[PDB]
Amino acid sequence: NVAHGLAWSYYIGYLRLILPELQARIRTYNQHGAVSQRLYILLPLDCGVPDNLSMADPNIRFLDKLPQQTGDRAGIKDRVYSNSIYELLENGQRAGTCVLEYATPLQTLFAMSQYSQAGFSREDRLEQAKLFCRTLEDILADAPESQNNCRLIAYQEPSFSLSQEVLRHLRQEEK
Amino acid sequence: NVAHGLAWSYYIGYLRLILPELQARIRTYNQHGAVSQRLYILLPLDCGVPDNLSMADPNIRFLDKLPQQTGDRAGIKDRVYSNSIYELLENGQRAGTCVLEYATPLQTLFAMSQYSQAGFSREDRLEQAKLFCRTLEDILADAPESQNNCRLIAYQEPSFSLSQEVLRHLRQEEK
Ligand SMILES: Nc1ncnc2c1ncn2[C@@H]1C[C@@H]2CO[P@@](=O)(S)O[C@H]3[C@@H](F)[C@H](n4cnc5c(N)ncnc54)O[C@@H]3CO[P@@](=O)(S)O[C@H]2[C@H]1F
Repeated sequence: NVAHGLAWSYYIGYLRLILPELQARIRTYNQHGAVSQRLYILLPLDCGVPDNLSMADPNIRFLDKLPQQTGDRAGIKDRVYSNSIYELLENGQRAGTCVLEYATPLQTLFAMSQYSQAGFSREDRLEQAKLFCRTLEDILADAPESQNNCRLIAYQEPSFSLSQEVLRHLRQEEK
Repeated sequence: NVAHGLAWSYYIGYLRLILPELQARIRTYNQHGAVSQRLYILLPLDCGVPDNLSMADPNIRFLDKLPQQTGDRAGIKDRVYSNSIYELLENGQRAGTCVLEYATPLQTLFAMSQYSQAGFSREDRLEQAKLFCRTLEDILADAPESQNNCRLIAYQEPSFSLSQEVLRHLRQEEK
């Protein structure tokens, strides 16, 4: 169960740090369209994570970054936590604006399957992704750092539109 | 074996990326004392990782940062990889200059032991650290990205001087 340790590292190293500061960082960008106050984490179950999000879906477009976050982590002075704001389109229209990013450890799982001494078979990527998502979902439930600031988007492709999948979660929070 | 997955994530997510660019980034700082061309990663086996390195040892002092590194990681535009340069002192003298940082996943292991649903007992921190160091050492041996650009410093405290432990590795590379 590699995913278990990566899920915790994902919370302890990243979400536990950025989420409490997240809501303050978003409304700082607005004052300086409208951006949603939740962090949207894409969780593809096939464990493939493009680097450029715009090449995952043409309807997902990059707009601008957030004001960064600084902190001293394990001796590194002012380690930089940055996030990107993406606009999702429908039929050439702007259907919403939010901070959107993949879950990096999914990409790392994909990499581990290729390396020989990782001892991780490529057939287990799908099951480890399911464990990663389920484990993380258990974290954010009891996570004091996370209260209505985060939504995990998990999907398994069978042609697929990722923009519509995100917009679905987006329009449900509008209710 | 949580450490196994974290060791691979440490290589795939961080060292595999920064090491090939590392030697070029150091000699760029010099042209712009002298800094060593190796990245020094502290690996305390008790899994305790201070955030401010200067409070680990008074003889370890912060000097300046390196020119940063940019890349698009899992949808985040220009994710920032930064590093800090530290000066190590002996009897009020500057005994060397190099980039020095703890291994972050050691800090995460320490955190996981505290959380209830992590299923990770605090008695296993020492054994998981040993696994993390040994696993990582196996990675960097066959790692094409790492050739004489990195040295792992592992130590187990019994009063302890961390500066002397680092300087030992530093003076051996001078040979
Ligand atoms: N700024 C950021 N932006 C976006 N996501 C982020 C994020 N910081 C964390 N996360 C997420 C949490 C997870 C574990 O974070 P953690 O700090 S406990 O363990 C890291 C660390 F030891 C080392 N490392 C990597 N980059 C860096 C770096 N710039 N400076 C220092 N050390 C680094 O490599 C390990 C694995 O990295 P990953 O990216 S594969 O997984 C990360 C990623 F999914």
